[PDB]
Amino acid sequence: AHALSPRTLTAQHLNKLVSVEGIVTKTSLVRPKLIRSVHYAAKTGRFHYRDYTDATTTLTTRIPTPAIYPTEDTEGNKLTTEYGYSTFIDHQRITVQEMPEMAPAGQLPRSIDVILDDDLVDKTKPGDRVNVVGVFKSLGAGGMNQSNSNTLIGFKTLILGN
Amino acid sequence: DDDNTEIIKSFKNFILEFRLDSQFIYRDQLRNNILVKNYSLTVNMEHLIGYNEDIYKKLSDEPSDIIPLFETAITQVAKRISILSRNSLPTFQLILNSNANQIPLRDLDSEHVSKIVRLSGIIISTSVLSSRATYLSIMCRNCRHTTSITINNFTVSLPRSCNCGPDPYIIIHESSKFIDQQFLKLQEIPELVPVGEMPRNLTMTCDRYLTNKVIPGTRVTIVGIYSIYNSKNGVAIRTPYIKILGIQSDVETSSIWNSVTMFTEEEEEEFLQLSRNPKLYEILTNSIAPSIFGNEDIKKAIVCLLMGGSKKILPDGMRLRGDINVLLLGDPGTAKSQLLKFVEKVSPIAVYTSGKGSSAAGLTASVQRDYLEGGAMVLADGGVVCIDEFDKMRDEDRVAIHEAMEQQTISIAKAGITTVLNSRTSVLAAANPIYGRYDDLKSPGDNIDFQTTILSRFDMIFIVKDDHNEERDISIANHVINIHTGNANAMQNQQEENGSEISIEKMKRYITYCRLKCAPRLSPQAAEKLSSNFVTIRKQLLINELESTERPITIRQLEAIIRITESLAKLELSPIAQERHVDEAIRLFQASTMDAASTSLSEIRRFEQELKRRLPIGWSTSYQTLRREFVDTHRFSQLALDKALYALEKHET
Amino acid sequence: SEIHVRISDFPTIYSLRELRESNLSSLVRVTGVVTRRTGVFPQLKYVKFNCLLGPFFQDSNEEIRVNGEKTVYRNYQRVTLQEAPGTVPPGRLPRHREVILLADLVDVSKPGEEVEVTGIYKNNYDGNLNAKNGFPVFATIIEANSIKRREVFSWTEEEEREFRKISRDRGIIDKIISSMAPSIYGHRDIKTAVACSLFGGVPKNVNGKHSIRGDINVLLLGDPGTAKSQILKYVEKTAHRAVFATGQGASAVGLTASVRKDPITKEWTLEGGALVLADKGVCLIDEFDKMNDQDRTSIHEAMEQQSISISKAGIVTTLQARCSIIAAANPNGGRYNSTLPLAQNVSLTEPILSRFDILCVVRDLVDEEADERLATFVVDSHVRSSPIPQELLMKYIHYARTKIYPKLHQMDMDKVSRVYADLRRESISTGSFPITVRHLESILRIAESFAKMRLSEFVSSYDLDRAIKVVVDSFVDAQKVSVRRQLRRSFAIY
Amino acid sequence: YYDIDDVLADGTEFPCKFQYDIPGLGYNPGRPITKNTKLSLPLWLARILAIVGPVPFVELLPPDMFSTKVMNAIKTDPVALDLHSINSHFFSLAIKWIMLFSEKELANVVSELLLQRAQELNHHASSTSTFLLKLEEMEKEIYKKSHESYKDTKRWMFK
Amino acid sequence: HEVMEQQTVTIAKAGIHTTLNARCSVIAAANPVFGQYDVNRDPHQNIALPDSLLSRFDLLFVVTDDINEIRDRSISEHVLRTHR
Repeated sequence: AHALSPRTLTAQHLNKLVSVEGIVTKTSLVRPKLIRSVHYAAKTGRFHYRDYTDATTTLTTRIPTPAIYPTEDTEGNKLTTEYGYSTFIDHQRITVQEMPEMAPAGQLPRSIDVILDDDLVDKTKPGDRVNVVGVFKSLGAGGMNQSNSNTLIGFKTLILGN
Repeated sequence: DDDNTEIIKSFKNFILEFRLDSQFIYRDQLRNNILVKNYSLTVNMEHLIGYNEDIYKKLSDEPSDIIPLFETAITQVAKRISILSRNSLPTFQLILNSNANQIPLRDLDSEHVSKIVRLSGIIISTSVLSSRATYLSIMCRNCRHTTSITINNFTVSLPRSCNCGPDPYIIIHESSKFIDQQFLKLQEIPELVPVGEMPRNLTMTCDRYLTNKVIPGTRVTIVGIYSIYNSKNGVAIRTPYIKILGIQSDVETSSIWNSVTMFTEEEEEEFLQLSRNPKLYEILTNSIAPSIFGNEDIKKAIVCLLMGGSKKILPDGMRLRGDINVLLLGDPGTAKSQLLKFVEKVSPIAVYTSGKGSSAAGLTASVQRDYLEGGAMVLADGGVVCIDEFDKMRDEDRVAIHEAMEQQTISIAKAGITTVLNSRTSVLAAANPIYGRYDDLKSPGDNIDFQTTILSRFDMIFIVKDDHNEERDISIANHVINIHTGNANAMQNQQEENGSEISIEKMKRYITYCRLKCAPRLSPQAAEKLSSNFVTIRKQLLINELESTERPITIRQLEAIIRITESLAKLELSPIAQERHVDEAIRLFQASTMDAASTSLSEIRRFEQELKRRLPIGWSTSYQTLRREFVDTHRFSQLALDKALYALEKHET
Repeated sequence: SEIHVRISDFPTIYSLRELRESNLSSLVRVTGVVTRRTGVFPQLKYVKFNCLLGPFFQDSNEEIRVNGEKTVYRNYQRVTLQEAPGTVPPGRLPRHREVILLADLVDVSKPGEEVEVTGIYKNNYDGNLNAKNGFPVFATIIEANSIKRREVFSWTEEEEREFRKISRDRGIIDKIISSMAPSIYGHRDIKTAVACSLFGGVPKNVNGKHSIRGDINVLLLGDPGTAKSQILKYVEKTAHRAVFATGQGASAVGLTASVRKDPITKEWTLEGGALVLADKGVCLIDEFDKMNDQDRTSIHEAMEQQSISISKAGIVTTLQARCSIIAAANPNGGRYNSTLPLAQNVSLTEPILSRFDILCVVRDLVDEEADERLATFVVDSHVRSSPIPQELLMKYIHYARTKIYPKLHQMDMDKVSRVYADLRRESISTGSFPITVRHLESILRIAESFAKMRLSEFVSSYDLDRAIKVVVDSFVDAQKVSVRRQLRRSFAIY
Repeated sequence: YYDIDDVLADGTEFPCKFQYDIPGLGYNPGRPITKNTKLSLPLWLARILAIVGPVPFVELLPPDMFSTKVMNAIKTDPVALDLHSINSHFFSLAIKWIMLFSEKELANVVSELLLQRAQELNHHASSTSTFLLKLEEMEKEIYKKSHESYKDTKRWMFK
Repeated sequence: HEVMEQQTVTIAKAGIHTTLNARCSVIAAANPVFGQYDVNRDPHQNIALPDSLLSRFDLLFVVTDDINEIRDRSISEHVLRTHR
């Protein structure tokens, strides 16, 4: 519908599933991302965990959890970080340029960025023909959040998944 | 806000009651716009000011506080037209273009800020789209207040009230309605008023339906409000921009789509009328160089180049291509460097790059980092590329070319992009030969660098010269005397247009036509005829080279001859080749062979003196010695020094 | 509803470098060259709104301690004024001060020019250092008042009605040439070219397509020790708009239009090369041979299409440089490198050279009389401690270029065609090529330049004679020594 | 029949394989064509070869155009689907192939698609943009007829 | 030289100092080392890339496309038959 190349997109296609296709560059470097916080109390024991909600958590927007570690959740018991029980989903982003051969004119190429969650990571080297899919997400304030205005530029967009 | 009710009632009464005798232009502008799903309206101010002077009195007073009450005013109208009840319907954008009085770019200084300003300038580059917001929901980090904020325009901070604080409001992006934005940046026209200074460029934000309306480089006349933004870079120093409502391009200037794979109808008619000309080929060969005299072989060769050729996708993956190549190489006065400018004009998609490319764009396909930056071989894919100083091109991309021209595909392994794209271009190159006529006395090849391989890849090589004949020289001269004044010679082309010749504005459309429509194929007797051709070539010219006569023959050349036959077949437009048709081609390429066919003082070559009684060890000399010894001797060129060196190397001295 | 008074000269007249605390809050005159100026960014000034506090004036320049509805903006511009290079005492750097223009004073200034300003002196407010100073040190900013050029020349009714009677004599041409480069002692030829190209041509647009070119591009091919530099320097003094780009390296401007980040911290301003800056004027370049190709392509393009196109960064245009190029070039190696042709004599490629219509080649050896003639001139110079006064000629040129547009008449000028033939074929027997119909067109254009010096309103046979001698001897002198054989047919052309 | 659209509709190639051997190949030096050879045939000849036989002369392998991927993709967004790219003939063609193979299932499908285009084509019946480019030729012809009725009725509406 | 026969690569760079193994097989195509005099030209001076390299390569094959007339016609016929 929703069939679109990246050149034709924004905004009627925003907050709607999308299949982009084009060349992928430059393929940002693979990096961990924290999700589940896991801790151990002693001698009170039990097992204690926090759940970290990032910007790309689930899909839907949620009140941001981050950051750092809970560190003496009541009562005053010590909490050591338990590494290797706690869950880390890998995370990456890769920008996508429209196909060079369907470019209309000497007009400059327009690329948009795709975040690749979990398994999808490291599945594509840069310069490869790719048809991404994903939900088209607009993240970040446009500057409206603070109280400085700055300029008119705003609401950078990217695709989650998929 | 009863006043806004009072204003909007006047805008509704302006849309519903407006009458140009007798259709309602606006009201139907609306319907015919919602049906195509345009969701826009274009008001004509003259009608507006005709209707009430008042609402234009306020609209030229405080535009940015009013115009959105006009938007809501019109979308409240489309609610009563496009649908009926007893969704969703975005608030339409209005685009108003009107005459007024043009206010040049230099003359914008304050004082009219927030007052609608019509003006005119050439757009430089268009900025990549980005979304602003229109309607976005917001929830609180704590009390979780659900607030739907209608943002308008008319930067705007979020409300802090339902600890709580200071600004506990999150943007919900799952329900938020977004629009688009552009950022044109426009340089005022070069005619007026640059004087001695570089012309200023005001930054403009197009939005919604005006976005991507204009290709960068096209003259336009913008309307829009004039206003200022902050953008920390004191004190206070706020910087100027022009919001656009709404843009209107000049009538002619690549309004699009000047490139339609189908064209019109009457065009097929008159084309198919041109296919019926016996002198069609002949009259075309007269279209290309109205100005350029002589050089008929080149003159025809251009024609057979533009028309493409046989293109085969046949299995396996190997695909033969079209169309050929052309070398104009020769001493100046050949007009080749001008001729290229002409081909560049005619060819449907063409890029003239002499280099080494020029200026900041790499010679064709180019790797630039944020990906393919698009260049000659790229930006000009599927068509003609014009190159000059072909011998003066850099090494690393020379490889790229040599590999490209045959398989049409160039592989780029640079950095994080290993892409393997596709250049369907057919290179037309004009080299500059060295030392003049003696290079003809020299072996015909051996010219380009140390290697003839270049000339091997190239199918049609034309050695030319600025030959002077009193007959012809008086022809060209007298022609120029005519050119200066009394001026009126360039009319001959025009009566050629009335009587016979093609306007070249039409030639292009024609070329596109023939290029897409039909793909020619050769006949068997023509084939065997060309077999005889090539075996006679091989045998005879071998016999010629029994003596080790220094010059060549490749099956690639044969393939060229083929591509010429299909090209010319595609001129007639016929789906099939004929024998005589080829009979032209053989001879034409024969002229090319004649070009393939065509003592030394030895002064400099007398490197013996140095090698001897100067240096038995050769050391402490080498290329260095030859310099100092020939550096202040008024004497030695790089090719000269090497030639004499290579010469003596070979000579065995 | 406001008029702020300009207040002409107020001595004082204190030097830029000479300033103290005693000048605070008190109006003081300053003078010196402008350096590149910021673009025009409307300042806040008056504050007003529909309510809803009242109007708040802010400020110059604090703004402590925003609404807006209808606010009266006034253009601001900050220009950095540097002290004039000629007036600098030895062993001292040219210190400089900030200048704040307001309202109409905006855009009156242009970089490269000396400007006389009456503005008052200001400080506020520290401002910002406090890190590397050690002390509570304020900034120094002259809020400007008036703007004047230094301290301007134009034709005038009495001066022109006087003037016209001078241009009527035929020999005025020769007198002018003799006036054109006084201190060199020069040559009659090499100055003739200068006069010709400096003086003008006719553009001249053919409806509606192509304008040909209305200028004369002088290649002055020098020789070590020959005057080849100094001549063109004259042109920078005399001509209205004349620009000195040197070779490269560079003496600003640097010949290539490029959009460059600004000094200190500022928004990105576009800038032209010598070409754009000098439009309609005269562009003056020397030592082509030392130029990096990056520039070479720029000059070539400029000569070719009469416009410079810039595609970077986001800004995309074609600026228009119509400049006449006058060049100084240095032959490869020695004075006369070979009997071999000019194109062989010097490094510059033949196609870039073809664009130049007039080639001035200097030669070749001294001599009794030549040493006389020279020495008298040099000695004359050092001892100091017919031609028109320089002022009236440098007015003359501008006058004629503005007012008059000479034109040929088709009837009797057909002769020229014949001449071309007479030149063409007979020249093909020896030497290559160089002749071409271009080289015909230059005849006409140069001729009508002389028609401008005559203030003639139309082209005459005399003008033709002059021109043909110029271009034909130009062509002769380029060729190899075999051109001696050429000379014998020049007689009828003479 | 005489109209150009039909006789052009018969011009289209189909992947139909032969049930039998046929020496005297008219297509080259076989001479016979081996059984179960897959040869593309235009519709005009292939139309009655599936009837005349009690085993027919040809299998009628379903055309790539009718691939169940397509007949599925046209059930999502017809209005944005590009017909003019695939054949370009569809309704002129598909109408024959539904009778030839006597397939009921897709009737209900195409009978829907053609309503969905038309509820869009009464929208461009009011006085293009890009969309006019992706219609099927015959459908396009109907667009001429409608647009002309409207244009003419508007030109009559005033003076 | 180090790659081909010796069969290993050695990097003393800066640096990581190691002898790492590349035991690759190798093909190479070169021109006629200036001047088409590849056919008639001497067994030496023709190659253009002395010396040990000439040895390292196990097999040096020569490809002068020189008739061999009766061989040209056959090649042409073959190419023709192929063009299908």
